[PDB]
Amino acid sequence: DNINTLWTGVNPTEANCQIMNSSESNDCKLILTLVKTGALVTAFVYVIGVSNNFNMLTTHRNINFTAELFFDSTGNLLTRLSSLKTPLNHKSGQNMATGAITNAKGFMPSTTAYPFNDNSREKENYIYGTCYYTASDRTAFPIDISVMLNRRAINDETSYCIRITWSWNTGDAPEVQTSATTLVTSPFTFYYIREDD
Amino acid sequence: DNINTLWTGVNPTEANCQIMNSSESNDCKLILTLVKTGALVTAFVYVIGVSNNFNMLTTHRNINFTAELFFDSTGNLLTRLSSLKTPLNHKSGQNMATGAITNAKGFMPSTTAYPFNDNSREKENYIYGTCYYTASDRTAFPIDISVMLNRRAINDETSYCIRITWSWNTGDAPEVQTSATTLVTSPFTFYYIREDD
Amino acid sequence: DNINTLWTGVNPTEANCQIMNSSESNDCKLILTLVKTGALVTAFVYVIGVSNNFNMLTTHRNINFTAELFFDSTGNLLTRLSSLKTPLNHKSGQNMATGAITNAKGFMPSTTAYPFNDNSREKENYIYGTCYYTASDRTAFPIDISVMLNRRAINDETSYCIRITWSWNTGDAPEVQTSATTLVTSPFTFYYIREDD
Repeated sequence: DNINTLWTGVNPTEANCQIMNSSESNDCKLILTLVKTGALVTAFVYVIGVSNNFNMLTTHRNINFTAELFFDSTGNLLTRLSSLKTPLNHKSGQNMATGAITNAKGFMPSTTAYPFNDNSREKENYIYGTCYYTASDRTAFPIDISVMLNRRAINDETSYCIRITWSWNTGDAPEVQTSATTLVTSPFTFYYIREDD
Repeated sequence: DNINTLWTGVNPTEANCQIMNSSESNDCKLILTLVKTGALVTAFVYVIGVSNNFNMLTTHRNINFTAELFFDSTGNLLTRLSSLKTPLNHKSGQNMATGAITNAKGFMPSTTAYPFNDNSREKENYIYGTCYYTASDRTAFPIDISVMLNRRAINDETSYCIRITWSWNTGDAPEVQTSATTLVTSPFTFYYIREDD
Repeated sequence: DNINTLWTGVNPTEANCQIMNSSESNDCKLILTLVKTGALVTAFVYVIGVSNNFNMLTTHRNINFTAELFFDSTGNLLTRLSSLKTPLNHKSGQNMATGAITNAKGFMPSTTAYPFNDNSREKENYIYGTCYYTASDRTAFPIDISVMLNRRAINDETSYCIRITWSWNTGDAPEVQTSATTLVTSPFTFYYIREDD
């Protein structure tokens, strides 16, 4: 059953993702778990902030950040182009397994269900939902999430795309500078029709 | 694993569903994927509009449309009574497999969890959530979704029912006539306790 | 596949849960289904009210009630400390199987992903979402749901914790005394990274 999961592992020691291009290094831990579920992938995702600049986004009224995930034709993460810098792997306890995936193409968003560059079908490339930031006062602050699958390639090397955008546009920021600690999002689970191996 | 999915296939060429009774033919593509997940079915559903009359619903402030899915005692779609006119089948790549289902009863909503004609238990027959229409300005327009399982049969032939209602009641329509194109809903995933085979 | 589910069974005859400490006995049926899905558990939960005092909560503007689920190191329900008084079991038709679980540890919330007593990681212990009460006028009344995993133990015996809180804080109650019947919540499905066996 371990091969039915493609994931980041649980709570890596170091930030594995540069979600802001304004950062000088990886600025958060992107926790991403993809599970093969029949014709679908169950996708489970959140961020644990690390860098101060990312963590202090909780003091802003308007925020938008995107984890751009690009994969080659074999379903392997293109780390040089992607926000996530650590390739995914199968489940091994609470950690990533060692070597070499590629039933991985089977975890990718279907190019039949989610096309590239098709303006007449562009609405089909989008998934939306809500996750939450737990504020210092323990209230659940709603964060809008938008997932775009495929749709726009960077180059001929990028055969699959998963772009996950967290955003909010509220009357007030969830924190002030004196109350802000770590930007963590609650797990968001979404589903998509998967490519075949 | 292909037999664990019962679905419509991906993006059929022609509309497979008459979701408005006001239409003169099938007016949209109902994409429906049911996956057996332990004691539950994971149900994944959305519509891709085809007919102009259905697509132009995006210019209305108040809209309601329901995909009524009726199945016989073996879990086979009663196409003559249902909004969906194309029987479901197992996964074969991105398409439907050929012949003959019926581990299909195992994909049906449980008559023990979701009874028929039981007013004292009627609240148990309902699932709710939210999906989204991607407007021409790329904003996510929230659409209310209500699923009623079993509860009300058409006749003695209809052993199982899945009624999926999309609706919105807003201060403004998501589109004007000059901006409206295709009514597509983002995938909605819901869960229910499944009947046994 | 029956062993991949840990659940309460469907619609037990008697209330199996004391969700209000103000009740004189079990006051509702907690329907809980946990399904192993790759590295995750798919958790499916709702309540069917039984006692009048619980059912009449629908006449209040502000309500909060929590199902506290505590498990020992083997993943078995500590009924003496928990809101749920009926141990979970595997799937057997629409009912619970007989004897003895414990691939059950594998259904528990990961202590690596969801730590105990770690203030610096506390935001990671929370999941949120929305479910709905179907009011007498058939409108869907939104109920806020908050799940806290692990985080706070009662004693050294409680190795795992799932605390599920339903709440609402609205301008008006969903019912009046003359219209109120049964407090039923629509199924809420959430996901978490699971402990290994």
